[PDB]
Amino acid sequence: LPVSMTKTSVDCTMYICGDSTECSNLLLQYGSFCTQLKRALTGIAVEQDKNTQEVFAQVKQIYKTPPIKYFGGFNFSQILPDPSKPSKRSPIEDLLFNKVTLADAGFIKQYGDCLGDIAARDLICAQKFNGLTVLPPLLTDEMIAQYTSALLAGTITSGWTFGAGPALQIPFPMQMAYRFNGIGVTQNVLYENQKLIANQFNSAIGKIQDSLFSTPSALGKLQDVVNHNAQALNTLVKQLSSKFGAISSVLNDILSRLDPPEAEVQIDRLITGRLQSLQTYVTQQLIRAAEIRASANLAATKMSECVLGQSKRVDFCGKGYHLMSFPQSAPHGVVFLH
Amino acid sequence: SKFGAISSVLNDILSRLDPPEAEVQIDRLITGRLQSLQTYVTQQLIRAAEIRASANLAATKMSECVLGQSKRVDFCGKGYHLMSFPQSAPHGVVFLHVTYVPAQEKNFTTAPAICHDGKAHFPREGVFVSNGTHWFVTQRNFYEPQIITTDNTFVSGNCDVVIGIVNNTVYDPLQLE
Amino acid sequence: LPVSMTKTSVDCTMYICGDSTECSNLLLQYGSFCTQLKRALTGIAVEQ
Amino acid sequence: VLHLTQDLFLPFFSNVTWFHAIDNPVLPFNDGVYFASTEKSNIIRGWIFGTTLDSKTQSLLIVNNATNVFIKVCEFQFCNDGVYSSANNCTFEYVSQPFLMDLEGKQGNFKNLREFVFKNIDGYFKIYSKHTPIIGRDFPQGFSALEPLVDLPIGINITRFQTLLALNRADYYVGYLQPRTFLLKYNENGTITDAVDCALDPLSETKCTLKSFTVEKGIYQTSNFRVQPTESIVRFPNVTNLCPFHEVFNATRFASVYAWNRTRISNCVADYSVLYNFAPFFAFKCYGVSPTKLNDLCFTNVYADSFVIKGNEVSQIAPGQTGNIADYNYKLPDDFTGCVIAWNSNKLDSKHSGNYDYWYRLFRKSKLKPFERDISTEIYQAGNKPCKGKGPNCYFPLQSYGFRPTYGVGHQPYRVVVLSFELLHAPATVCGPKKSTNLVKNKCVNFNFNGLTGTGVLTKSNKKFLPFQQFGRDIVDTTDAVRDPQTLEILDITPCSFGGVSVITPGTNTSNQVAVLYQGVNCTEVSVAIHADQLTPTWRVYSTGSNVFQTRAGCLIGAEYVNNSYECDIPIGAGICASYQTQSQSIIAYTMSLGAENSVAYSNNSIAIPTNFTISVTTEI
Amino acid sequence: VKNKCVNFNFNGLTGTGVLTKSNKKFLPFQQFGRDIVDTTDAVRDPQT
Ligand SMILES: *[C@@H]1O[C@H](CO)[C@@H](O[C@@H]2O[C@H](CO)[C@@H](O)[C@H](O)[C@@H]2O)[C@H](O)[C@H]1NC(C)=O
Ligand SMILES: *[C@@H]1O[C@H](CO)[C@@H](O[C@@H]2O[C@H](CO)[C@@H](O)[C@H](O)[C@@H]2O)[C@H](O)[C@H]1NC(C)=O
Ligand SMILES: *[C@@H]1O[C@H](CO)[C@@H](O[C@@H]2O[C@H](CO)[C@@H](O)[C@H](O)[C@@H]2O)[C@H](O)[C@H]1NC(C)=O
Ligand SMILES: *[C@@H]1O[C@H](CO)[C@@H](O[C@@H]2O[C@H](CO)[C@@H](O)[C@H](O)[C@@H]2O)[C@H](O)[C@H]1NC(C)=O
Ligand SMILES: *[C@@H]1O[C@H](CO)[C@@H](O[C@@H]2O[C@H](CO)[C@@H](O)[C@H](O)[C@@H]2O)[C@H](O)[C@H]1NC(C)=O
Ligand SMILES: *[C@@H]1O[C@H](CO)[C@@H](O[C@@H]2O[C@H](CO)[C@@H](O)[C@H](O)[C@@H]2O)[C@H](O)[C@H]1NC(C)=O
Ligand SMILES: *[C@@H]1O[C@H](CO)[C@@H](O)[C@H](O)[C@H]1NC(C)=O
Ligand SMILES: *[C@@H]1O[C@H](CO)[C@@H](O)[C@H](O)[C@H]1NC(C)=O
Ligand SMILES: *[C@@H]1O[C@H](CO)[C@@H](O)[C@H](O)[C@H]1NC(C)=O
Ligand SMILES: *[C@@H]1O[C@H](CO)[C@@H](O)[C@H](O)[C@H]1NC(C)=O
Ligand SMILES: *[C@@H]1O[C@H](CO)[C@@H](O)[C@H](O)[C@H]1NC(C)=O
Ligand SMILES: *[C@@H]1O[C@H](CO)[C@@H](O)[C@H](O)[C@H]1NC(C)=O
Ligand SMILES: *[C@@H]1O[C@H](CO)[C@@H](O)[C@H](O)[C@H]1NC(C)=O
Ligand SMILES: *[C@@H]1O[C@H](CO)[C@@H](O)[C@H](O)[C@H]1NC(C)=O
Ligand SMILES: *[C@@H]1O[C@H](CO)[C@@H](O)[C@H](O)[C@H]1NC(C)=O
Ligand SMILES: *[C@@H]1O[C@H](CO)[C@@H](O)[C@H](O)[C@H]1NC(C)=O
Ligand SMILES: *[C@@H]1O[C@H](CO)[C@@H](O)[C@H](O)[C@H]1NC(C)=O
Repeated sequence: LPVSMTKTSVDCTMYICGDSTECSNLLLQYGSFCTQLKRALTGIAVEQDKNTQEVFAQVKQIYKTPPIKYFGGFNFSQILPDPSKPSKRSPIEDLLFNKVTLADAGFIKQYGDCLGDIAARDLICAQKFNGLTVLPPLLTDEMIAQYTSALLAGTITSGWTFGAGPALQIPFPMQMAYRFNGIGVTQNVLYENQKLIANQFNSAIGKIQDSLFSTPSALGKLQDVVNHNAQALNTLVKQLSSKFGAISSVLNDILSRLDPPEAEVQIDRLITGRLQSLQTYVTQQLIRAAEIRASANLAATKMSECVLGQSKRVDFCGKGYHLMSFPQSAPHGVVFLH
Repeated sequence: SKFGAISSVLNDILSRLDPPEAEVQIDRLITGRLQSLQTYVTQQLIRAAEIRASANLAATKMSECVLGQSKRVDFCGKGYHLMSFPQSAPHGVVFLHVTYVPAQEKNFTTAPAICHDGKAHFPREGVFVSNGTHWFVTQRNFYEPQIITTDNTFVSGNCDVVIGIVNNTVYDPLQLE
Repeated sequence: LPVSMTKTSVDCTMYICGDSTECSNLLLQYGSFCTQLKRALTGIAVEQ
Repeated sequence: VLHLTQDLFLPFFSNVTWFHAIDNPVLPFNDGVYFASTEKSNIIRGWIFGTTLDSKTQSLLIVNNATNVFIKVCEFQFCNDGVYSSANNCTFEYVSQPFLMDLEGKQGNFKNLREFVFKNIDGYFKIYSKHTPIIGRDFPQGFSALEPLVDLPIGINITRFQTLLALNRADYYVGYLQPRTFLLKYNENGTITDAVDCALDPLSETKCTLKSFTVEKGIYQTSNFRVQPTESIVRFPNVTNLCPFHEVFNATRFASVYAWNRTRISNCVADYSVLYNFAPFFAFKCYGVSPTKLNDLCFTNVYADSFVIKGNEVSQIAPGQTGNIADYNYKLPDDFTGCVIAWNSNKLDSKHSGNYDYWYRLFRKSKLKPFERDISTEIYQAGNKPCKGKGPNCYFPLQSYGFRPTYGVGHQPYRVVVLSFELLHAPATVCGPKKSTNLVKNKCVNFNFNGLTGTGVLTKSNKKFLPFQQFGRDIVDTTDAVRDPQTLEILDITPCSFGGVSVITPGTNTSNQVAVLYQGVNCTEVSVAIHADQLTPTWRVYSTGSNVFQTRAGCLIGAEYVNNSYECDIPIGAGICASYQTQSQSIIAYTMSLGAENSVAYSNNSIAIPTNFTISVTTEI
Repeated sequence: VKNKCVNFNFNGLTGTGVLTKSNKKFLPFQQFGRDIVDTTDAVRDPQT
């Protein structure tokens, strides 16, 4: 489930009129058309941060797994954080990060190597040339992993009690017995085939890692979100090389190639093109942000129900009689293991 | 806003320019105000969709939290939901979720089952818990120890497959009478 | 409960410039304004 | 109301020069002057304006006296002490009520402070004033508005400024205005209670984007920061051969319009000052370019079409026109980018007994396509006769432009020469006389590489330009690399520094301190730009060494990094939050604590069961 | 005429609406009126 999108903070002044005073004066004649755009994108960014907060920040106390790890037979090393890794992330959580490629990290401070780009500069340098920047998320993808680790260590050491109040420790065999009792099967079944069910759980966990290793793309939803964002940004940059029926598409060209009395006609055309192009980007970003907010509210509800307890609604927390759920952090989203 | 016109007042550019030429400026004002009223309408549509999502959420929250008890965790407030009371607020609704939250707990002990005579005994509804020397059955969300009887537990097993099974004596109200 | 809407694939080229070469030439000066529209409508159809 | 204005205002906490008296320096005047004085009764009468203050340019004079004012515009000669000795060509006399008001409460301690503001926008001399009975002793800061007195259109040139004195048997407060954006707080009764600048302090720039005099706790995005370039490099090609415009303006037989001679001007330096000396022009109508802005452009090729035509036909030649010449003789294309030149020559296309050397075409089978010659002598058909001869219904196509020294101007030989440019993306073979300055790399500079104007940073590259390659670009078609015309080397181009400034402030009712966040830019770059004073931000927030913090979201100036962990208060970005905390108070940035560090006591057989309960009532809106 | 919908041409300021007495505190140099969204509000009577 996608949880957030790329946070953009476009500037009308530089995007429409790159370092130009005459064009800025002409744009001032359109009223507060671009204060609206800046406000809308600021609201979108704040809403994405709130979406991440809703989805992951569900536990106040950050829990930790016990120093030893023997949960009655259930093998959780595949989703618990790995101390050896510097990033402290799960093995299944690394594949999601290695299978999604972000065009712009945002937290790069890339300025200083557009000169050092040597070859033809890329999308990011090209966007920076026309005032088109991307903000970084408030929550790093290193403490989102900490939120996920706390959530997963609270559901395997305390059951669902940590989702209501104080985290009450409960052995994992008895937690499984309770989850079984919650779907209409008596507890004795689990205690009579605990070894078999532990083997089944371990096999199921083991065969979900290869299913993401070898598949072309199962994260195609998150990659679709990222591609839509980068492609909207690209189709918004590419509108700055369009004449819009003007003499030339370069402000620094038509400014030095015409006197101010006549250059106003062409600058007006370029402004009325770039404003209508930046109002398409803002509108599609608002619509996509509403869609992403719906998906993130769905993800937050799914976390609060599937993860912090047992859900009696059929086909909500996976197919079958739901028992438990594990969250995993993915680029701009979350992954549930039902 | 002039929108690149002579003046931003229609009653001014109409009384200052003849109809053949004032059309050029009035067209500019129209194409500015129409694009300004199509931004307002579009953003109002988006905000109305968002408000509809929030209001559908509120209606579902009312129908579940208010008109019943919700087994969904963290939907009707934090904790085990008990009730919810609605209150009307300007352009919205306010919910007063009454929830049951546990309190002071103690380490006791637990076993998956109790093996009295070759047979594993499991709690009908609750946890096998131990003060430390005397095994007790109790609920899950509240401590209420009870003597382990054949009514509290149901029996099925052979006392060789349950891992963590403890040795204790269950009671029957039948042999005495 | 509504489940889907009508799937449309409106084409800018013929809608805006019916079988016209000069009009298409002028429309090419607006950049990728209509590739966006076709993509949005295709996304809507796939989403339905 | 919280109305926001952009006009000439005296900057807040600016420099005002305080004088004394006991000779009378002539202060410069520009963008207006703010004047203030604190006096007992009267020692300052008025002011003098104008340029060079002599009997060669006009000047102003605004001396007050006991009853009236004496405003005028004139060309006074001098006084060197009756304040003038000349009123020769002098009009615009004006008289009204006096500017000076003085009142005393039976005592001289009421030293009223008189404040004045003058400016000369589009003439229309504006004067503002306000007499505050203060306590002018120390020029207080208590806000004080200014009411206009008179607005009179002198419409002259003012650069210098002076003042007059009085007699007898600590004043002169002068400040200079600047174009600034102000946010003014209006009282209910219509006065102005408070005003805040919008280019002074980070808090001020925020208080004037939230158009409010109170900024609630949080982080607010105000503007962006750019590094204005230090130097301007213009790198034109390695050619010094002056163009043959001489030999296109020094010719003797500019051909007739039916055969428009077309020369080609390439591989040359085009200084159009030689175009401006061989011809006392009558029509320099340029269409694609401004004639003033012609020495700073580079053209791939230049065509000089030369032909002598009659007077009305000069007005004829233009993009999209009509007539016997514009249709059958010479048709300038509609999207023309160039200039037309027409000057009078009845000395070379004239003689006694007359001349008829020139020619033109009134008879063509169709219109002439743009830039097409049609030299041919075919008799125009009439009726249906294939006739080959002259006479009725049988007409020769081209008739004469017989030129003589005596007709009206509407019928005289103007030697029209039109210049056609190709101002597109291609190697430039013709450039203006602009000199080729040096090259500086690794520094924000405005570049004019072969007519490609822009801004950015340049450096060495390892690109593999093919020998024919000249420009560079990227996947979104933005110019990336330019081959140096005089070094044949490859230089990449960077944005200036473009980023975004966000101001992190607590509530204004708590503190006036702020933190500044420059988005996604290394803080060494913003530090060197600040020390070079080349940053667009004119609000310079302090940098004490403990207020710099390279965040993954940019760098933070004005907040110190604490190594503790607290709940997030103001979200900055990338796991860093800022808050107002005691030391005795300052703004600190920290890494957000996700919650209490808790460890569960999971075991094989240990269980925690609640022995009690609580009932909590939460709220949802 | 006050308290009646009338077309006014106050000193070249054309418009339509209803006029009446005020208790505004126009400074002597003040001539026009407006509000927070820049719409002409009160006009000082040129002959009263
Ligand atoms: C839990 O599951 C782990 C799977 O990651 C097991 O780790 C394995 O370790 C062996 C080497 O001993 C590797 O060859 C193998 O690829 C895997 O990494 C781990 O042993 C297992 N532990 C228990 C108690 O079941
Ligand atoms: C086990 O639970 C018992 C509750 O029945 C506690 O035993 C009590 O002991 C007193 C005497 O000390 C008896 O009089 C009483 O009837 C009861 O049996 C006992 O405290 C508890 N064990 C621990 C370790 O808490
Ligand atoms: C619970 O009680 C059983 C009998 O009441 C025990 O079974 C015994 O097991 C021992 C070996 O451990 C045998 O030697 C003996 O004959 C009898 O079968 C059982 O072990 C005991 N379990 C625990 C955990 O105490
Ligand atoms: C706006 O102007 C009003 C008219 O003068 C002021 O009301 C007056 O207030 C004084 C006291 O200051 C009274 O004595 C007088 O009768 C009248 O009510 C009003 O205060 C003023 N508002 C301001 C200055 O904010
Ligand atoms: C247009 O007229 C120009 C000036 O007479 C010609 O330029 C010169 O022509 C002479 C020959 O008359 C050359 O010797 C000299 O090098 C220079 O080119 C130009 O040729 C002429 N063009 C046409 C198309 O007639
Ligand atoms: C469960 O928790 C209750 C409050 O959360 C306890 O009630 C308290 O009782 C004391 C008096 O003993 C009051 O002073 C206090 O205000 C509160 O009402 C209750 O005793 C407690 N029960 C157990 C068994 O711990
Ligand atoms: C149970 O005992 C462990 C061991 O010290 C302790 O850490 C934990 O807090 C205890 N839990 C209780 C008393 O609820
Ligand atoms: C005003 O001038 C003084 C004297 O040079 C200087 O110290 C002060 O910094 C100036 N004011 C400002 C705001 O720079
Ligand atoms: C002051 O100036 C006015 C200007 O007309 C003049 O009439 C008057 O005589 C002067 N002197 C005094 C004392 O008013
Ligand atoms: C006024 O200006 C004219 C301009 O030609 C000049 O001839 C004349 O001498 C001037 N009058 C003076 C200086 O009194
Ligand atoms: C005004 O005077 C200044 C200073 O001599 C000069 O540079 C400027 O060109 C003048 N402008 C006009 C319009 O006279
Ligand atoms: C033509 O050339 C001669 C060369 O001596 C020069 O004197 C004359 O001024 C030139 N005239 C024009 C119109 O270029
Ligand atoms: C530029 O011209 C100078 C002078 O002839 C020459 O020394 C230099 O090599 C030239 N450089 C290039 C790149 O043409
Ligand atoms: C940005 O970070 C630091 C601080 O300036 C320095 O290493 C260099 O300027 C940049 N480094 C990289 C890897 O971009
Ligand atoms: C305290 O902060 C400094 C930097 O300000 C950091 O190097 C150090 O590791 C911190 N100490 C602790 C215990 O966090
Ligand atoms: C739980 O049991 C396993 C296997 O019997 C053992 O390795 C582990 O140490 C035990 N842990 C506790 C807390 O009793
Ligand atoms: C308007 O003019 C008349 C005629 O002089 C006069 O009686 C009246 O007082 C004037 N009113 C104003 C407001 O000037």
